[PDB]
Amino acid sequence: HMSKLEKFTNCYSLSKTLRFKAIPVGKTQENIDNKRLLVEDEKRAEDYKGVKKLLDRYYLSFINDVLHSIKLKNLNNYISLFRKKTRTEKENKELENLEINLRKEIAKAFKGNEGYKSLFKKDIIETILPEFLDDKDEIALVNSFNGFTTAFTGFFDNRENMFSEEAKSTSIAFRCINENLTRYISNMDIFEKVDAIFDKHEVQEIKEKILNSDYDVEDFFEGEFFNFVLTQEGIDVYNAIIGGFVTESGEKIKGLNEYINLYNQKTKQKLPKFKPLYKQVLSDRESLSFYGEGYTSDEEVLEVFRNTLNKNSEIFSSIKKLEKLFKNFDEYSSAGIFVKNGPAISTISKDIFGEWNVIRDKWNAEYDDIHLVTEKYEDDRRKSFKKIGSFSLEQLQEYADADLSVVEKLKEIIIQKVDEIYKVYGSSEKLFDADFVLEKSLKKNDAVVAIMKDLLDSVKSFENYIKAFFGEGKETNRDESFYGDFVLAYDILLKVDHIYDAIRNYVTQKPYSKDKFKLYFQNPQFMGGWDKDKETDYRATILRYGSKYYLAIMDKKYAKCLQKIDKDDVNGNYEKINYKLLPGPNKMLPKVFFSKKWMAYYNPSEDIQKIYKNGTFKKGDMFNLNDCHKLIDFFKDSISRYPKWSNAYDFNFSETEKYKDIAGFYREVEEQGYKVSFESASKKEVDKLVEEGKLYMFQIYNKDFSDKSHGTPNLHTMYFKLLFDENNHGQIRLSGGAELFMRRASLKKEELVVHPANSPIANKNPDNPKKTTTLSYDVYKDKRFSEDQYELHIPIAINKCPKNIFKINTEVRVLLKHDDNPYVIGIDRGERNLLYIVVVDGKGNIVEQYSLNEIINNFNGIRIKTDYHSLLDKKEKERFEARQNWTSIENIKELKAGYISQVVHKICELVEKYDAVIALEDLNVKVEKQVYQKFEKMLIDKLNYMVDKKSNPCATGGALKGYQITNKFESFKSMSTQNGFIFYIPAWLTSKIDPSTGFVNLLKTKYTSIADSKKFISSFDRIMYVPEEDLFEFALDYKNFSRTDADYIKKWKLYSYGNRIRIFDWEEVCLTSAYKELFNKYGINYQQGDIRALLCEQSDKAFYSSFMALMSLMLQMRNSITGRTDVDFLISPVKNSDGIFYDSRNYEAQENAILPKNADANGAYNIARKVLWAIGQFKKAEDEKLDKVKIAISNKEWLEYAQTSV
RNA sequence: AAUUUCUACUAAGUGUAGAUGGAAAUUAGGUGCGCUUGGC
DNA sequence: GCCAAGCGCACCTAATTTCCTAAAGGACG
DNA sequence: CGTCCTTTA
Ligand SMILES: [Mg+2]
Ligand SMILES: [Mg+2]
Ligand code: NA
Ligand code: NA
Ligand code: NA
Repeated sequence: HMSKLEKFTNCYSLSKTLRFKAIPVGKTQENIDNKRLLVEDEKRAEDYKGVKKLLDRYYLSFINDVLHSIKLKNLNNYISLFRKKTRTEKENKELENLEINLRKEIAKAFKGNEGYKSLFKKDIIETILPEFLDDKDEIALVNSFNGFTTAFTGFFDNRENMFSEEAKSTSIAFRCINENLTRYISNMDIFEKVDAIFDKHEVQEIKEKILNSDYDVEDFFEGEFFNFVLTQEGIDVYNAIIGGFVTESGEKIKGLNEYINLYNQKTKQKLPKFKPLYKQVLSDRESLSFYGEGYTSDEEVLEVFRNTLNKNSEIFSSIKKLEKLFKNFDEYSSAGIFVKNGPAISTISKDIFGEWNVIRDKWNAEYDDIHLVTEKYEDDRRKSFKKIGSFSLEQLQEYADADLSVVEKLKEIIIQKVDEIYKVYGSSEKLFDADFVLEKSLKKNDAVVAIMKDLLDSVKSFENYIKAFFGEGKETNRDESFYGDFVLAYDILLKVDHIYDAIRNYVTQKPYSKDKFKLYFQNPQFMGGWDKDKETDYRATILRYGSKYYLAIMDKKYAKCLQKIDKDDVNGNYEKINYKLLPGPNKMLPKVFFSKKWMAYYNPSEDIQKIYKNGTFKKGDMFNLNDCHKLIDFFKDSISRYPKWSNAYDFNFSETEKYKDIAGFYREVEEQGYKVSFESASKKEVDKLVEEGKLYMFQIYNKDFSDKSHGTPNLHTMYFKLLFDENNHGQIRLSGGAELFMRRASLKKEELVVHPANSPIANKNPDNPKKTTTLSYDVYKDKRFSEDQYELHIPIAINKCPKNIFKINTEVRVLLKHDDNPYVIGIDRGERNLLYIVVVDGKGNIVEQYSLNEIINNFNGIRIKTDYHSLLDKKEKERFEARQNWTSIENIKELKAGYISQVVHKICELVEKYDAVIALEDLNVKVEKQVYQKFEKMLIDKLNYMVDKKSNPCATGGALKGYQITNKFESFKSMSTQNGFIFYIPAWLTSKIDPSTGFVNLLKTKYTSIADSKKFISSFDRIMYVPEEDLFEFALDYKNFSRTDADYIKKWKLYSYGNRIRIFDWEEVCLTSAYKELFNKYGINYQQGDIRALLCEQSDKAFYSSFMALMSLMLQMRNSITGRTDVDFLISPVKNSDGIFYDSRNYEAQENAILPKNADANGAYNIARKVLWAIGQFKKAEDEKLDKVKIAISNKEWLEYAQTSV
């Protein structure tokens, strides 16, 4: 037979972009320089972005006029049905209609206005925007695009999107109804649960400062009020209710979420918080919070820094004022110096005793002396402690051990902090002195920011320690000889708060960086397309000479200069492209044949018009197959009379009777409405056109076109050549919409790292036995960015006319059903491994297993191993430390992309080698360490058109016949748990499971009560010591425990076998010995057969807490250390059918292993097996019902699968 | 350490291997730090 | 030491939309 | 009436 892969070619179409360098040839550059086309094009890009901004001012005005005047009708019905918890399938459809009607309501409000049509035509530039604007300069900018408004076509599409009624991400209607109305209704539910919590005063504060006293806070949680929140102005008010704002004085006014969090933290509860609404499309309103003016120049920051933080500055004297205050502590009453309860006490507690909570513990101990252990008790103790407003230093002294003195320690600390400020000055006298001027800009001067930040840091650290000694403020007996002075020095120390923020907010800006700009050559529709009839209008074509391809651009004054070039019958010739496209027959045939021009020459019958004007062919409620054939016949005869087409594409249509619908005919026109060929044109004469500057010529270039290129080309190079290859029968088409850019040089060449000619360069690969390379030319780092570069972007279309049309998912289920031995590739996001791969066959035998932390490659017999796990971790640390240091933050997305491109390649190779399907975790780690989402996207992308560059283009899986084994990637939003060959399955207990028996830990073993522990110990069939094995044995029937019904075997004998890694820091624990130590601590005769009743007689709560913890470690099969690839073992407390305990460390040691080599490998293995279970589920089902099989294995089903396979 | 671009390279000497859907628009997320009020 | 709710500033990242056109139509000299 | 920009399906 064939493979399953073989059936997945020519399934659906997609577009890609091929990118190239464009290299000016001959006098092209000089002529561009003389005519000044690049300064023209660079300025146009600046002005173009300016007109878009002005256009947006109008659109936002138009959006607000409409939205401010809209009352949504379907509103109460929608909200009522949206909540109702017993929605039948009828009611779900009903709710869907009201959601549509609400979006239609908004969209019609926009599209209703007069001249809504005019918003996306030249009228808005030439007329409407000039009237709306006032500034004579802004007007002149808009007016400079008269005769160039075609250049805004795409921007106008971007703007129309905003007014779509569709449930689409860029639509205002979508943002109002699908997102903000959904969040608003969710908040109404939250408001009814949470309402009891807010006191009258808190509610009135928001009403007064947030609402202006014009509404009640309850208003914004009633349905009828949603209209208020359709505009940004309203959203901002709503979100202030939720989140509060910062006043002009800096006071943080609290919103509802703050009050919910405080209530939760006060009462140990978990009330839900409100979701804020998203922004309205195209708005930009000021924050309702006040933030002070920030510095703006390298000069001003240096001024503020030297002014306010020099030794003569006041801030400095307050520090010494405060050090003298503490140094003479004994001249002040320690009964009158107060540390406010809260974070100040936490700080002083750590500073003096080593931990934040020591003072609370000493206070709790004294409370216990009077009142002493219920939860009632601890909660009363907490409430009594939280009532205390502050602690005196004298009181603090009574908590100190006999040897420690509290007031001496405070002196010692403040001494240590002022010293550290001096240490930092010792490196900063240079930045301060009058002579100093700076070399590089602060945003790029690392050495000067580190001086500033280290001094700023040392002052902040002193400030926060000082703040602890303020107290509550209103204590009665507080020493004012200390506090009058303290408050004076502290209040000027606070000056550093605005300085610190303002300096940080400036110095951490990335410096500006210019972007490339589009070139138009004075054509508002430049290079829009390649049809020969349009060459004059677009003024751009493609030429070929030998292996080399060229972009040819006709100067505006010489639009016809190329057409006039005949073939040279003797000398050399360029091959000029001859390109014909009939684009989109479903729009192009109506367009011309029902036009004023054509209906003149050739009148359709009144019947044809009526069939078309009413849509009797569209395959809808009014579909009429006889009418569809009559219309097709009119197009056909119109086509024979339209020479521009019938001559270009000698059409060959099926007889009309054979068409089932109008698309059946349109697909024939579309498949034949495309031809590419070459004519000859005199090289001498074409080159003279470039000489005289009537033609501009660029070589279409990447490194594979170099005469020194001799290896496998890039895939994209192959795509580009195949566009013009005779063996390409339409699988890859050249598309319109090409664009040309100028990217100005961004590096200076004399500042690039150079490896000089004739001097040996070190090779970096340690496996490369050739330690050195010596070249006869210079090699420059990032050379390409040290010159101006043209780049050409060329869209292409792949499988424009697909023929293998079927539901991809269904075909996969059908092929698997009838496959004797299907291979699954299990892929797991592990703890110690970015990705882990295990391949299984149809019977679940492991065929390959390895980590993808490192990528292996081999070329010319040379191995290269790239440790990407290490590279990414290095990069994450550089980014983390740069954020904390105010230094440059390096990119990581390219490194993840480069890593994942290697992963994807390896998986495509596994898919092709083993004809295999792919099993993934159905996600429904820490964000910067994450890699899996990018890996999904790039893998799905590749499987939309999967090519092996090594294959012949025309072979299955070659560049003309790519495999399409995932559905066309529209969005993550629209994905199910199957995307062709990729199955997403529940990850539940795929890693934390014994692969050799299926045993899983279903016990709750976190310590709770002494009687709970008794119950837990009593539920085991027996506990005993096994002397012949030196093991403790725990016989259990799962049916005697809560939360158990998922397990299938039920009866297990757990043994204290082996070691475990305890985490808390980490330490190795030997179970049997730890048990023995525990029982011996308490005089338990653990040899006394069944020790169960003996264990329950213990009364010390510390026995049971220690016992439950040992039980936990025993059921902890997964044992790993953070930062250790090599300590990730899986060990079972259960014996298999032959008396053996599964230890992954047995398998990690062997080259090929029957069972998982570690816990992350175990995850990939069982993810794969959950898909094997689903393949077995397709087999039980009949073909016509295959797309109804639930591929998600239930928990109980998995425990039975995993415990029975073995 | 060269690139349409990216990642790893030097790969036998102006490059090697793999990947690469671009443009525009909208919007969201995350990290870090400061401040406010709180919890452990 | 860690953390929550909220505000602010700086930075980097990424999801989801649209187009990937020749020819009719017309404003303009 | 030719050319160049805009609008259409
Ligand atoms: Mg190559
Ligand atoms: Mg590099
Ligand atoms: Na796309
Ligand atoms: Na944001
Ligand atoms: Na943040």
